Amino acid sequence: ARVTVQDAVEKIGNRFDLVLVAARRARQMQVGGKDPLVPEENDKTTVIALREIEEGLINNQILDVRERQEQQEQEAAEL
Amino acid sequence: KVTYIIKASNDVLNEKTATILITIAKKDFITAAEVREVHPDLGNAVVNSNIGVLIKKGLVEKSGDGLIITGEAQDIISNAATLYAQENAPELLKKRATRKAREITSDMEEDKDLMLKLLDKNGFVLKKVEIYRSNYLAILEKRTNGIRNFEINNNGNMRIFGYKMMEHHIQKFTDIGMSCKIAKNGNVYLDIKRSAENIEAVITVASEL
Amino acid sequence: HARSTGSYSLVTQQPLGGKAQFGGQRFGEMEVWALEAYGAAYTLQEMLTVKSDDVNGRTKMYKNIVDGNHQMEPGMPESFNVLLKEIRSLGINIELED
Amino acid sequence: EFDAIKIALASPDMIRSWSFGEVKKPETINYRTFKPERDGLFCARIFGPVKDYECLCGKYKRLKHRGVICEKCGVEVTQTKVRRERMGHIELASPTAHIWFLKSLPSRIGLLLDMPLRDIERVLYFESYVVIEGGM
Amino acid sequence: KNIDTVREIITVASILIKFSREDIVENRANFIAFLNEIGVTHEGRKLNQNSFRKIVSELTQEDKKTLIDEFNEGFEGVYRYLEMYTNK
Amino acid sequence: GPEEITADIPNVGEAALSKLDESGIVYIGAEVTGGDILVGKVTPKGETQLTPEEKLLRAIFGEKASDVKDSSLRVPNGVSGTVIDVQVFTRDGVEKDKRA
Amino acid sequence: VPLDGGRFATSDLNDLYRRVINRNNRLKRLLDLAAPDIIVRNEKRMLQEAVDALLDNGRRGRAITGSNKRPLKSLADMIKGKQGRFRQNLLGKRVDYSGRSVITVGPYLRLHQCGLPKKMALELFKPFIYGKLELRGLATTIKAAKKMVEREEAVVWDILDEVIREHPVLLNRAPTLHRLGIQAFEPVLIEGKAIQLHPLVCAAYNADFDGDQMAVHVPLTLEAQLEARALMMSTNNILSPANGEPIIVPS
Amino acid sequence: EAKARRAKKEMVEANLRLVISIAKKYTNRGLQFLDLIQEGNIGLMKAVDKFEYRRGYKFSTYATWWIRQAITRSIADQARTIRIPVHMIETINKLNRISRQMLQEMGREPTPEELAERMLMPEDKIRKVLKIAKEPISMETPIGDDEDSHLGDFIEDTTLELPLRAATHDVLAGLTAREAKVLRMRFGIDMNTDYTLEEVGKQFDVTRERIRQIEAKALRKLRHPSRSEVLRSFL
Amino acid sequence: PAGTGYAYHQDRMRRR
Ligand SMILES: [Mg+2]
Ligand SMILES: [Zn+2]
Repeated sequence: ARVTVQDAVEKIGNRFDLVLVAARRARQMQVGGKDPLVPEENDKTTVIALREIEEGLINNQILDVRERQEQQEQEAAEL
Repeated sequence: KVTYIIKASNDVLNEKTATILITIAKKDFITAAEVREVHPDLGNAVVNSNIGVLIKKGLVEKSGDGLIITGEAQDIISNAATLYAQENAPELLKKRATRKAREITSDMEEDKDLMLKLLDKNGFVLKKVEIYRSNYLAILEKRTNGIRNFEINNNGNMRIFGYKMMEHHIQKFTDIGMSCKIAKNGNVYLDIKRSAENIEAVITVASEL
Repeated sequence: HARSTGSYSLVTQQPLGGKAQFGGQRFGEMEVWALEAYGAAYTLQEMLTVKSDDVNGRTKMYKNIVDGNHQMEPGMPESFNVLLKEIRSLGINIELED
Repeated sequence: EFDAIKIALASPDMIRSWSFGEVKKPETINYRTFKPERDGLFCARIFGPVKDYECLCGKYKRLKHRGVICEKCGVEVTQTKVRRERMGHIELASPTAHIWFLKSLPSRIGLLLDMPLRDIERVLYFESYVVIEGGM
Repeated sequence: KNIDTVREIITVASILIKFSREDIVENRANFIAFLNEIGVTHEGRKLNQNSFRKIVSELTQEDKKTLIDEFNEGFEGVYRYLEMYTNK
Repeated sequence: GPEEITADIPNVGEAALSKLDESGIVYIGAEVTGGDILVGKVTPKGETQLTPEEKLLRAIFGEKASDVKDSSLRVPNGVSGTVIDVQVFTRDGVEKDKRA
Repeated sequence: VPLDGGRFATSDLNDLYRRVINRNNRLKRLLDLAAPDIIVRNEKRMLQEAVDALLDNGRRGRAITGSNKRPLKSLADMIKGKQGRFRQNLLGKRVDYSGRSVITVGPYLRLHQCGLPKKMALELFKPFIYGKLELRGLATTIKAAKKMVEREEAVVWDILDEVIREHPVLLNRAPTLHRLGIQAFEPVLIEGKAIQLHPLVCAAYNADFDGDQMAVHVPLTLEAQLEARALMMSTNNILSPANGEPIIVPS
Repeated sequence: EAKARRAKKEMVEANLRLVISIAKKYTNRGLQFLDLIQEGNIGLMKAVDKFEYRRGYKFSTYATWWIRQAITRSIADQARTIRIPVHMIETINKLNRISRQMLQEMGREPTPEELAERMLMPEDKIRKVLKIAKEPISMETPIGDDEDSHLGDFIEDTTLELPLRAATHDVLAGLTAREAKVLRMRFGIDMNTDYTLEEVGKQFDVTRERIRQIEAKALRKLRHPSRSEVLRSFL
Repeated sequence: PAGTGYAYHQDRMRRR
């Protein structure tokens, strides 16, 4: 599960923005009713978000793309 | 019908807003589209004109979409059903038998005779003697020994009631076996059976307080 | 000795000190130096504002944290408002700007 | 929400604008009851209601009458936090030197007036008098 | 049974004192007039004071526990604040 | 008014009250745990600003409020032991209970 | 504030204001009676003395005392020193969700986890287990859940086996010299009343096991959990910040 | 006028030393020096205001009464943290006299009953006077063994009970869905969608004036002693 | 403005 966060620094090389990306993502998974991408092993949203960072399919850019797309579905599906 | 409405409103209305007023008071907070639905004879701005009269009179008003009368128009409706009961349902406006309730026994009369005999005897003057709830009240003049009145209930119990009586007086009346009920402000009840020997006993303990 | 949420002081809205009085732990300012030695921005924020001083912040924190939420609403420490009034109470006008 | 702190001296009209009244009397509490007094160091009609939406005399505890002053004593029934930010004042009948501008070392009044602090102390403590605009 | 009628009584009371309109609960006859005009009904009729004290009286302790537990559900934000300062 | 050392105390279970006597003081020898009650003390208090539970319970149910709240000497939390003796001191001119 | 008993508790500053407006009123009255100049002169002297005593009791040659032969505290010494507002109230505070105890060893642990006593973990995580008992619906109102955690049912221990599953805590020793004195750990619940601690850390805290007491703290918000797990976690800090030498040297 | 006033100035300047000489009797009584001195100056002012030289008396005797008047009045009204009135201060001083002689004459100690025989007051007032004979505590007093902690560190708050967008949002959160069920099955008001919060707040305003409206209908039926069967004849 | 707050003050300082 989670012993180190080294891979998150390997795929995002700043280590101070990781709390922002994983905070935004895990806030999108706990309060916002949306599913993760890595399958669940009955863990808190912290390990889920950081493990999505380890998979390299979540960063700041892709979250910007999908939130962009969500409000695009708001104003586009508003009619 | 609307005779009682327009008559009860002192002719401030016509028959259109009379039956519309029956509709508004008939179901609470109904839509005006239902009013125009149950009034197909009236136009849309005719119904809206009549609601302009009731809003103009302030009787029927909105609650958002709501439409209901106020209490004064409610009194007009209840007077309308009142006169409708006077002229249309006469025996519905009736009344059945009414309880008095309680009537003074002659034993209570004779025990009042010996009561006034022994209070008039022992120099204890009276404020007033009253038949109240059909019960006697040998009320003391002042609040003497923390006592207010020497009363008789018709339920076979003569009672001594007071305000901040001392404990030793209460002990003197539990010598002759009387119940007590203190209150949260000092009001004290003293129950004994209404009998001539209890008249002599209560007035002879009260005569030595 | 342990404490979730106990009694609070009177002049400054802070927890008490000790065990007999059901008190909290002093988080001294050398430990604050230890936190900003790290890049710990948020932990230092909530450990002097939400968990200590802002009454509205700690009520909203408690309600959100029993509602499954984890989110803070920091505002302002009340002790700074006390110091504001107290050095305001001399002939020294200080203010808050736009 | 807010940027930088602004800091200045206190104008007298500024600190009249801070206050919500003038304390007058040095007495504190009722003794028999523990109510505060009329215009002492603890007050309702200066500083606010001492109790939870409860008046000084006690008529307008009503929630319909909440927010209005009473008639026996005139107490605006409001929250209890309000007694942590309403400052007051007191009109000194004589001028008075602030101590921080007189003995800060260096004295601000001192080098502002180009005058030794022994001398200004002699002016303050009424034992040596000074001249204002002798002219000719 | 009558327990459901009592459920609407306390629920209307919950809305009633929730929306800052208090004085109409503590007085009783006007309160029963309010309940009769809004149209609650036990056994095909309106509500009498004798009938009110019967239906409050004829009642089971566990059902009373159920009613106050259901009543406390709307007033949760008050009670969390109420007990957060009493965790001694 | 003053305080009382009565045994009656609102809003508690009879399991707590089983350890007391009829006066409000535990018997000499009761094994106690943390959270139990030793001396039942009440404090009279009006103007309570009552909470919605007793708004409902006072209003709908025929029920008066409580002019008084708990101040009983409880066990400090965590400890457990045995009450081995109890002393009573009374101000002079005050009527005593049975236990003193 | 009236405290326990008849005793009242005041600040001396109340007395200090009382002196100055007392003296002010007497100066007003002495000007009203048209006194000679010695009287009003010394009256203005004492008013100046009272004002400057109120702003700084002690910059005068003799600081005045009110009672108990000990100088009272003016507005100046409410701020300065260690006992002022700055170094006591705003820069270092007393904080909820915390605790302390005595430490011990337990060498069966991996170094990213520490032992923790179960009565503390039941104490410091009351809002979490209240929220989970509301979530699973085993309780319905809040006070029912309070009665379930004081009544000590057997189901709650599972619940604080999920809320302490990946929720780190912070550990502290009071003389915090350098920044390896605040470290984060995943907890493991154990018995007893002491905090177990990994043996490769007793050099980092400068901790000997002769009875030292450590304080524990809880990160509440989510960003604090990420700051704890990314930066405060014990595996991330094996090298000193003073040099490249490791701190995890076996002692 | 000015002539008489400067004469009075000369007398006051003559008698300042008398004020200092009598001033030593009340030093550690809760005041300072200059309080007592300036109060004594007031006592000289009212003393010279009412002096008669024709009595053949030296001024000190007529002065001393007014000086003790001003001083005793002054400590009476200013000394304590709370200004208690003067006559129970006199009563307290009687109980300190009687406490002294009844103490060392009885040897052991005074009981309040012995004060209830030496003073004729009914001993319920005695324990009240004994209750109010106390003075408060400074919070900055150190704790025992001089540990750096004060009384203000320990006294706690008590008043911690029973306290717009989130205000309306909590009311929607306050409904446990039975409430809105009887708000639309009885009051017609609908919580259906995630509206504008202004539609929420205006909707709740319609609720408040709604129940006020049904209230205004509700109280008015307490007039006519009739049964509902004639009332439902028009329904 | 050191850890996360340095990015935060880049943001807020950038907005002004
Ligand atoms: Mg050691
Ligand atoms: Zn008022």
